[PDB]
Amino acid sequence: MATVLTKGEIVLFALRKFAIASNASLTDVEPQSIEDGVNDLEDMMSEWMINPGDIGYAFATGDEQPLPDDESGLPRKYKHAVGYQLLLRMLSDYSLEPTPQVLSNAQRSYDALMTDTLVVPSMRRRGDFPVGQGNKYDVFTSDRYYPGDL
Amino acid sequence: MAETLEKKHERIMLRFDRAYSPQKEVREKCIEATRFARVPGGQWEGATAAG
Repeated sequence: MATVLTKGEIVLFALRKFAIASNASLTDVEPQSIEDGVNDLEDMMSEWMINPGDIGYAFATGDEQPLPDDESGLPRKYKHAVGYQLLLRMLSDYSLEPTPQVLSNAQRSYDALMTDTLVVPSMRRRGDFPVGQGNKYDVFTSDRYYPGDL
Repeated sequence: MAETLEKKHERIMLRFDRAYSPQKEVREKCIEATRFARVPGGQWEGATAAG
């Protein structure tokens, strides 16, 4: 994609959005808070394979370790949602509580992500339900009664 | 111009088309009605395969 999201960029976004490590609040950044953040992101993405479903995350192949310089594989349309969810999960490390505006932003981004993965399964006919004489089950098609399976 | 000479045949063919053209939409209704009443699946003809 456009510039390719790395796993370190997402955790830096989350750290910046609450004024923990950025150049436009005071100063500073730590190296352990990065490994902790990246591991938290990996575990979150593992969990998301259940409720929100797969979104294309690129996991580490074999054991090794994630490393912040690895390519995430996510489209750029998801970074705000992922970053806000990660910030919500990792706020309590520093003993902080989110403000209402942060919660509102997180909910809006999550809703945008949810809208892009809908299915609406569209239930089918049963299998003992007849198909009428009107569509000529003898000659044109075969098998009067719907299959309703496959 | 007749018998083997087919100059009669073009006149016959022209007469056929002249007779066919006016009574063209009238007979369609007759055929559709007979087929609508008698053919087993004929009441849905036009849709048949729709989904």
